[PDB]
Amino acid sequence: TSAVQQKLAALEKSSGGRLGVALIDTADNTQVLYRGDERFPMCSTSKVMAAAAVLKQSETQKQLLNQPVEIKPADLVNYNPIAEKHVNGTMTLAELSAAALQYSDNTAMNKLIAQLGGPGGVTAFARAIGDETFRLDRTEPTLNTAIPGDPRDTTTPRAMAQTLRQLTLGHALGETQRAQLVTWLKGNTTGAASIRAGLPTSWTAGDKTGSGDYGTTNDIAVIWPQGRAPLVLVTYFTQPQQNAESRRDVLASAARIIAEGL
Ligand SMILES: C[C@@H](C(=O)O)N1C(=O)[C@@H]2[C@@H]3CC[C@@H](C3)[C@@H]2C1=O
Ligand SMILES: C[C@@H](C(=O)O)N1C(=O)[C@@H]2[C@@H]3CC[C@@H](C3)[C@@H]2C1=O
Ligand SMILES: C[C@H](C(=O)O)N1C(=O)[C@@H]2[C@@H]3CC[C@@H](C3)[C@@H]2C1=O
Repeated sequence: TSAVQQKLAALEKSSGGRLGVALIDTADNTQVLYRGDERFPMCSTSKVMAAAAVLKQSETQKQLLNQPVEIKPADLVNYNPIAEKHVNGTMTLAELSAAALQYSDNTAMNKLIAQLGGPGGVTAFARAIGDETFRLDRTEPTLNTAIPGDPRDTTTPRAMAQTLRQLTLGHALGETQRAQLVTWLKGNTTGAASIRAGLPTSWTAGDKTGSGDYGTTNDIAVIWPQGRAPLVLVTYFTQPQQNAESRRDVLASAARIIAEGL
């Protein structure tokens, strides 16, 4: 029990929900965990693994990211800010990857999942890079039901922090692919209220947010603090009632606690 864990515990108690945190500091490879081995519903944070899996495929198919995918009216789901522009046309796997990562487009995610052979294709890729915890079971939008105690479409903070580190700072992907993933994450449009809200403004970062039922509010980030080695930080949050409201502020507070303890 560190000072940091006690602060996170205090935040959790006043939040009404359940908080999970995992930090890896690549300066010394030390970790700070809070409910690090408990499962949480990933919601849109799973888009990172799907995008990464497609990047892996592109290592042996040089033109893969230029491959077109048909977007049909029936394909549109519940949040399609990019796909809606291209219905009855096509989008490339690059376009879909960027839409999924940077705008959290749910139709684009479904296309990535299809390209991987279904949710289990995403899980297969996680296993291939050494993540024995991640599981993707469903497509969008039902992967966001986030029912307490449900193991579907979940991971642990420890596992996601490790995987994010290997994808963005390690060798799970080819160099070109790693760089592309980082570029996409740093270009995210959805993250300014979440982990990054709790960080010193001078720092740089990329992230992927997620939200769902049970007021589930998630963020996973790769962070470059001024003057030191990168960090990986995962903050997952979820609440007892199905119609609970989002709490990005809790994620920001978690990140602030983590930042002050560095
Ligand atoms: C018990 C504790 C925990 O996470 O183990 N906890 C919750 O589940 C929610 C509900 C129970 C206490 C508080 C409300 C919030 C919390 O910290
Ligand atoms: C795209 C995704 C996300 O968290 O990134 N997402 C939401 O933002 C919420 C609102 C938009 C669609 C639904 C409600 C739920 C969802 O799937
Ligand atoms: C949102 C924005 C736009 O033009 O309005 N946009 C892009 O920047 C590119 C990349 C990000 C999404 C897609 C690929 C395409 C797009 O629609």
